[PDB]
Amino acid sequence: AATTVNGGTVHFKGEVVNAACAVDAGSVDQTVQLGQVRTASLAQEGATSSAVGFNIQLNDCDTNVASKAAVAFLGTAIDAGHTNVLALQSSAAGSATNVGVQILDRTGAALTLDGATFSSETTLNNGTNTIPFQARYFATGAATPGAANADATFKVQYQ
Amino acid sequence: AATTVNGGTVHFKGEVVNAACAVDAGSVDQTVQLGQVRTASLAQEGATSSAVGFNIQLNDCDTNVASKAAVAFLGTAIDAGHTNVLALQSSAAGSATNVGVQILDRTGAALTLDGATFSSETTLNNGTNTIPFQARYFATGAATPGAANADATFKVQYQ
Amino acid sequence: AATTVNGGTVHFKGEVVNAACAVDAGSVDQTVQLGQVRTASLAQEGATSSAVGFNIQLNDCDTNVASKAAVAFLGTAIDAGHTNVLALQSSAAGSATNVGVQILDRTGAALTLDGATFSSETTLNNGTNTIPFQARYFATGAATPGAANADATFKVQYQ
Amino acid sequence: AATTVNGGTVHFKGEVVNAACAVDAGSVDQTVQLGQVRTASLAQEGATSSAVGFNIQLNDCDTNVASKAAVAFLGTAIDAGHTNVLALQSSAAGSATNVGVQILDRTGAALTLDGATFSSETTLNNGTNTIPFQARYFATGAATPGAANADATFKVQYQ
Amino acid sequence: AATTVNGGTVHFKGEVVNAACAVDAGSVDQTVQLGQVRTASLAQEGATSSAVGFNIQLNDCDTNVASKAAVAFLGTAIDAGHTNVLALQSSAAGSATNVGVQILDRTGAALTLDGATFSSETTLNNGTNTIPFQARYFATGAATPGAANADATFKVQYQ
Amino acid sequence: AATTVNGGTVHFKGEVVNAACAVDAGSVDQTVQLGQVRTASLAQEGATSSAVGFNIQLNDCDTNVASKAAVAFLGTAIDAGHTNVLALQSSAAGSATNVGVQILDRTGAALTLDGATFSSETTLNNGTNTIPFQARYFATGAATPGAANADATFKVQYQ
Amino acid sequence: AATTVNGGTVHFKGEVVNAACAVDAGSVDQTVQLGQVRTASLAQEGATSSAVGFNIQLNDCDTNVASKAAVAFLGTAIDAGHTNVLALQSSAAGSATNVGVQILDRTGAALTLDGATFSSETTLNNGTNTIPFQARYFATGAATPGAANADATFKVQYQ
Amino acid sequence: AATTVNGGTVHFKGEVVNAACAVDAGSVDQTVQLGQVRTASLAQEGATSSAVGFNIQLNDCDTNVASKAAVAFLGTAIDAGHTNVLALQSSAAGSATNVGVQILDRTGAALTLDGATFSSETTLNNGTNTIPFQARYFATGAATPGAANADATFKVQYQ
Amino acid sequence: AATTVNGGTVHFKGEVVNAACAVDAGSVDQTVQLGQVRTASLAQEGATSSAVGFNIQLNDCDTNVASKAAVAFLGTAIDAGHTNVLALQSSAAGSATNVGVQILDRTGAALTLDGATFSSETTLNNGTNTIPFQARYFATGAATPGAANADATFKVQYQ
Amino acid sequence: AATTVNGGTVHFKGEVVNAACAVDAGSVDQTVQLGQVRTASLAQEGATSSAVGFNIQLNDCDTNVASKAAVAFLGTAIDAGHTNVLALQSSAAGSATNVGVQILDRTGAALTLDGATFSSETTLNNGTNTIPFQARYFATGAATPGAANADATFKVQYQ
Repeated sequence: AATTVNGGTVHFKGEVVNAACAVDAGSVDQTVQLGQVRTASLAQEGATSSAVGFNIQLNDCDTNVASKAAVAFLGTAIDAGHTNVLALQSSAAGSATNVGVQILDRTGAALTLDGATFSSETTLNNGTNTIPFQARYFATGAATPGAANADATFKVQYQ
Repeated sequence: AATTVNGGTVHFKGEVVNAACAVDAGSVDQTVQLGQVRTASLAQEGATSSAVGFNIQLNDCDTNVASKAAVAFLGTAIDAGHTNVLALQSSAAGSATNVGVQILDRTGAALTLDGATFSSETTLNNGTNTIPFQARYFATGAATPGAANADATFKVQYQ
Repeated sequence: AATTVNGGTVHFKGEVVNAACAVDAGSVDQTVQLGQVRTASLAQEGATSSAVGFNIQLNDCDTNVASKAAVAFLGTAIDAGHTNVLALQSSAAGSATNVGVQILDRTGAALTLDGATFSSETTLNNGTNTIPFQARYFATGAATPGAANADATFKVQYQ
Repeated sequence: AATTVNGGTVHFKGEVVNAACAVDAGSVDQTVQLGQVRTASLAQEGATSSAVGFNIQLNDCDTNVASKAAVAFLGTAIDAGHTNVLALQSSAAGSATNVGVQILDRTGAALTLDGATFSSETTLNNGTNTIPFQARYFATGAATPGAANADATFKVQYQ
Repeated sequence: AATTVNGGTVHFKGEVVNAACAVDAGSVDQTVQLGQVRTASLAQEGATSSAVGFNIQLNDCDTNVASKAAVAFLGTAIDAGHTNVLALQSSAAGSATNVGVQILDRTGAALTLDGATFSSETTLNNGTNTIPFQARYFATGAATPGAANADATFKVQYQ
Repeated sequence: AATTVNGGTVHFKGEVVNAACAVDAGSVDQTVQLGQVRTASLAQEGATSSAVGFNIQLNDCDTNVASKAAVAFLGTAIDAGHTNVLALQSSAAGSATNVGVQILDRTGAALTLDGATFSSETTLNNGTNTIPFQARYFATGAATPGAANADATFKVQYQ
Repeated sequence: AATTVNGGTVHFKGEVVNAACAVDAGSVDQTVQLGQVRTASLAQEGATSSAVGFNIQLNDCDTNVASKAAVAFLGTAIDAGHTNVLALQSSAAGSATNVGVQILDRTGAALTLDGATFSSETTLNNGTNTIPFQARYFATGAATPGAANADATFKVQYQ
Repeated sequence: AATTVNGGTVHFKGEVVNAACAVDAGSVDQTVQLGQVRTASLAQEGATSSAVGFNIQLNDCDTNVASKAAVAFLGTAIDAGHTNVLALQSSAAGSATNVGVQILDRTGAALTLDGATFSSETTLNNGTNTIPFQARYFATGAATPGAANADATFKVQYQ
Repeated sequence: AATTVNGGTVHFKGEVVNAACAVDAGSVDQTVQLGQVRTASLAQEGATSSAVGFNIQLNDCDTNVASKAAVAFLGTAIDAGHTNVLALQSSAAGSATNVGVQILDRTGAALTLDGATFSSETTLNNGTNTIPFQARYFATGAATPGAANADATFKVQYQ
Repeated sequence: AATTVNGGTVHFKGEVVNAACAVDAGSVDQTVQLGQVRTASLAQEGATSSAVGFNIQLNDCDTNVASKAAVAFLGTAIDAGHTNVLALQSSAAGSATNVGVQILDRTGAALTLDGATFSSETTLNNGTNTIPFQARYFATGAATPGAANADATFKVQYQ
């Protein structure tokens, strides 16, 4: 007849914020696939790859509370002279060298990765808003092959 | 020649059940991302957020053994007045207050988290079935900001 | 010489059914775009928007095995009083309230989303068949603006 | 007799808006095929390609609520000097350089891609309206070959 | 007063080429409807259907750069014995067997689908040029009924 | 010398049928423009518009296999009391209400849209045949203005 | 005996209007072939080609509801200084430069393409009415060769 | 004033290669929907299904470095007698038995899944190239119903 | 002023190897979720479950040092007659009986769990490599319900 | 009746601090898997492996008490000349020699391990903050193989 068995476990992740908007579930933790890049494209300091787009979706926006939103990213910089270039990290072996990841805001400029220098402000509408961003590779030398993964956290400022 | 090195470890997790179906490997321990919710949407007792879907997939179902499946959820309720509201838990500091997680079955009704009140039955077909569920935030008063993680186990009943 | 590099990954999804027909690859996981709807069109209980069509294609149909096909849909209903209205789900913030998605079969009637009430039967021919459906918005009260995404699974019955 | 098998999944996308018009399902997410452009046409700063037309269809318009509509586009600018030139993005390799995409409104003028500077207002009629736009390539230098894809979001202002 | 709502997304597709001509936007991604064909017309190896025409349009052609163009097609061949016959592909079920698609160039000869054997050259005029092609069904045996869809990419050589 | 560039893609669509005839390429996916209709000609239940013709062309007919052909249509009917009236569908907003599309066979009678009630048979000749049909608007009440688009698939029966 | 096969699809396009007339099916979406024009005919600002006539047909007109009809056209103007000259569009390469398309009403004057400046009113009669227009090329400088396609929408005002 | 809240995390994935081409971001990790297949089509050893196409896109190709590309696939074989048939894997219950996935290269031959046997070579152009492949189901016996998901990695060889 | 508090502890784990490759951080200690399995699928000696895939990723591979890699697994065998069946272990109570875990290499054969019988060799590319494996349940008799957790270590051999 | 048995013991670990933030429970005692590293990478003094990221999560932050946080790490340095290289420790036998673990702050610089030299200050927001760090291997000579585990203790400074 009726059979009951142990099923499993569910974990719920989320955050309550006091802010004019709320970040969408699909934007709080997202993966941006950059694909591959040739070393010939990163052969000296300052070379950059092509860009890949990624968005931060804000939901439930209330323009009476704030009309503008900006984003600031925080992560490990590749070195002291490249504070806007995000260092690679996956494993102790096999990462590309002399390459980092740059995050560009909607003005096309790379963002400083100190978690305190915000992107250019974007006017909000009520409800859903989408903040565009780009990610690319930046060479701090003659790039050598390997995995090129990186991580950053972001915070949103509402004015 | 052949150089051999120690490589690492693999842990296998699973369960053998005497039941008409088996829970899919992706459903036995899943994370549901709710995203953010504004405190302005949880400003008083009984206010609820928007919903996020999640599923429990059953595999290898044999309807000659059982024609219907139901799910019961078990977790720590927020208080004895709200038995269908899951208390938040991630750390001793920084969680939201006056907010819990509610799990709704396919009828849209919040489920009691006592591990014994089963959801509305769903008719099974042979092979794969997908039992739908929703999660949302439920305010037990005026919500304050903070992390809003929660956990629950579930069991499956077959009739 | 031959330069070999790591390329990437490919995931294959599919299913083997014992049935007179097989659901087409483009029908197993389809997105239906509804567009926007004005709140003024969903201003009170029972108001419905305009409809959007979507099809379920069946391939390799063998009418010697089954002459008819029907579809049942399973999803989270908006509440217990509206069992043919799909609840909205994208994120914990920013969804429309008092609105759900209704799925209509080829008779124009909304389908119960219990995964067991099958649509009106359609006569099959050998080879390809196209079962038509419509999706519309159903207002359960005075609708408020926001995102209006929803999901549902379906099963096919052959007679 | 009757055989029931697992079918698939349907995803519904849409939005409820409080506005004088609703954006048509075929305009909320559309692809504009620009075709090819020769580097000889984009050999210096300020060179532009030929234009390609695309529309934004507004449905169910209510001239009593608002009589004019305008569109503002938001995306990543190619650089601070060209705030009306959309930067290219598909992948980390193989995009054209020194080229971006310009969006022109019905007066022939390129729109600033800040999400805040709206196009020239267009008088609405009741029901269906079609806002015309053009897209073209803009060279910020001597263009090099590659994939020229770009994305932008848009918001509609009703007055 | 002005009410502003979130509109939608626009995706732009294109390519910058260093070539004498540029492929027209209507020709970079086109659908060729072949219609139906009877198995009676495809009843043994080497049987062919009637042909459907399709063109590739080249814009902005500068004969001072190249006076001739040719097209090579790349796709999956049906087997090793028919390298000029495109394999069918739509879905894991319901396709015709013993049939493929042949692409004839302007001389009536079926093209090899290796992406390296170019069609017979066509003389270019300045401006717009239209390269004719045909597609037909080719039977590798007694053909059986089913969907018959196929895909192929093409490249253009300028001489 | 030869400059080779990537050109684009071609998709081929078609079907192999085991039948006395084959539907023409221009008749498998056709758009019937009905034009405009005044609400004043659709002011009450049962009011019909003027008709527009459309044909389904059958090719390669062999009357030794079948002498007669008939067409059945399938779509979403406007309601359960109006099984011969096709429902409108383009977008969640902006469609006409209380109006549907009626398809008439060569006797001038409206066809049931269940995909199973075939039209009156038409005697075939060898080779090309042209089955005539009409489409008109049918008012199920007092029609309101808006878009009136609709969709139907058809099947052909040979006897 | 009887064999049934999948036939195809039919799309119905149309509109329900609350107006004194209804636009004919042959005029809602028509192509106007202008032919060719020599660059010698368009060698400086203000030069115009010869005219090509096109009509908008109004059916079922009810003179009791309205006696006059006028038309307004909407499209992308070539630039700010020529608001009555339609900018060209087919593709990113190979369009004529310094040329646009002008639309003249029955008084011979070019219409402003803002969707709001209506043509000269024409007295209606009951039943069918034909509203004459002309299209011509207008040079905004020394024309250069290339494709010269353009599109516009129109709305009809009844008084 | 300015309220700042914790936003979320972004994960960047990519790879720097010393190669003539770079694999496109949409091809490093792609899902191939095969759709359903009937057991009737897979009823004995050697029976195959219909094919689904998929591509591997190579970007920024430099034919002065390599004129040709080939692809090798690595995965778990179904058994020792079928090294070109990919074993199914999603979960410990509910997979189809006696079925695997075959990957065919552009010649129609199934590839050996040892990550060392390369597909037939394809001639490259500068810039974007699209290597075609197909996937299909292969029966090693009388296939039984169930889920049929499979995975393979691939490497690219340049010559 | 500056408040300083005791924060916590960080434990770093890793291994320096003299080898051609280095095992990836995500592959030195990974968990493999098998999901549930029914006793009905394990009702006699030699019955197996469906498989779940898992990979061992090798980083920073230098093919000049070694061209092939193989993996050997070591754990507790279920008994003397089944040296390729890993025994279950979690706790003194509640484990399934007559079931163990089987690890298959890329040829689909089950591996002997003695840390000395290596899987079939896989050809390496420079940089990142992914060795595929599968895990399934194996029945040594009529399986009984309970937890089914198992552990194995592995070594890598480079040739 | 009711059987009562001795169950077990629960140990509770935590800390009360007087500070603007509180360290998250998952950050007070965390393991960082570095993976393997080849000796060929650490072949002389000053060689470094690739990096692995680890975070210190601060909960419940109150920016009115302090707006900046910094971290200082304490552990046994490898020798007097390398005060920013953490000595390895797990057991009296089998550790790697000439290698240690380096901890890098968000500026990319290695942190001195005296417990008193704090990383670069990071601006906080209210609630949850995440301080990014990286860990890598550093060679103080020709590295030799063996286990490479290390432990460090950290303290947080709030200004």
